[PDB]
Amino acid sequence: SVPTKLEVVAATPTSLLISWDAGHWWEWVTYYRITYGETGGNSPVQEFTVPGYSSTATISGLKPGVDYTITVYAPTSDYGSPISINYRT
Amino acid sequence: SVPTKLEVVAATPTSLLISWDAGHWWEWVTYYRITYGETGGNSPVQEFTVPGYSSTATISGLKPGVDYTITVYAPTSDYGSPISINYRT
Amino acid sequence: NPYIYLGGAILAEVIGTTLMKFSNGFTRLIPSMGTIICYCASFWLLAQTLAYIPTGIAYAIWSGVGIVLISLLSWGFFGQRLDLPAIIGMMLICAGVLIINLL
Amino acid sequence: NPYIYLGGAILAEVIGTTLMKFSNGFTRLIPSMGTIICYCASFWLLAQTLAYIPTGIAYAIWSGVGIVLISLLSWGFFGQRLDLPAIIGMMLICAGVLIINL
Ligand SMILES: c1ccc([P+](c2ccccc2)(c2ccccc2)c2ccccc2)cc1
Repeated sequence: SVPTKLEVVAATPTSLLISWDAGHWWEWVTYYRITYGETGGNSPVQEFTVPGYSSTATISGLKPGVDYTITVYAPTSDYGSPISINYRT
Repeated sequence: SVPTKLEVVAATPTSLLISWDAGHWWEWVTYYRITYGETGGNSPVQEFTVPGYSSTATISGLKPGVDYTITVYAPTSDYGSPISINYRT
Repeated sequence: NPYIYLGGAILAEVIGTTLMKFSNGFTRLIPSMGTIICYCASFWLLAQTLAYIPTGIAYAIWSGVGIVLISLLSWGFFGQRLDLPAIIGMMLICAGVLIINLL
Repeated sequence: NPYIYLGGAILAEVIGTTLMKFSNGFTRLIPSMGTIICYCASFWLLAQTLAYIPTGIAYAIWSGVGIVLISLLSWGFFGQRLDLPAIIGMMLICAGVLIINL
């Protein structure tokens, strides 16, 4: 279910601006955690959390040209599967 | 009774690094506030706060050759009278 | 008058406690906020009412009206009655309280 | 298991309110930081022990073991034991806890 529609709004070569349909009224969660790492798995994944009232997040400091995998989770898996996406900067 | 021993460690013509004996582990207050202003009173004094676990502070943005009245206040007056000192940059 | 802020602080905790059962372990926004909001309002009314009312009359009234108004909500938003031997076990917990406070 | 974290939150609160009576207007940093840690720990210990034991059941045992562990702590270290013919009232709270227990 939540979240929905994880899209990259702005995309500087070193920063991705991601938003998501946070849900509604009752399905609003307290915090989202967002994971971004290299798409080849050569490294582990970086990770931050964001207050659950906000539905956007700024992922800064990447490497240009490289494709990335952006994941957005919920506090628990009881809200649904994580909506993971990709983007080449 | 607290805090105690307000003095100026380092003193540039425009800055006054001040410290104070916090006390002991079981007698730390949540915060202090530092009041520094011109010793005469041509304008209001300057004011800020410092977390209570720290015991030193640095006052910047002063005018050289001028003497100042630095006063440190506890969170409340229960902890005793505020300690005030004077220093000429 | 201070007995009216009492129930206002009792009922506020009564609500926030039931909103806490709804917050999924503080992982659902709005039920997590409401619990934080309620326990603030139930704290502030407690200060205005125990500012000068005895802290044994206020506790016992809270410990009883609260032991009822949240169990009737737990049963209103679910049920369970006496899952384990006795509901009276909570009625006599409420009794042993009212004698180390008032006696 | 559920009656383990219920009492663990009672201990956190009992120390939470006491460390608050020691500190002034939340002003003494060390005992005040204890209260916030004691409260925030107990706040999350109750939310978890609430999904297993009904709300009204835990609320009872909560208020029960509280004043138990409060007057037991009031007399053990501070003194008081006022209304000494109330240790029967401590045996009463125990019995009610027992006949709702496992
Ligand atoms: C952390 C701190 C305080 C409470 P409680 C409480 C009472 C009844 C049921 C659950 C929790 C409390 C207060 C005083 C003594 C014992 C317990 C609490 C918190 C806010 C307002 C009212 C009561 C809980 C967790």
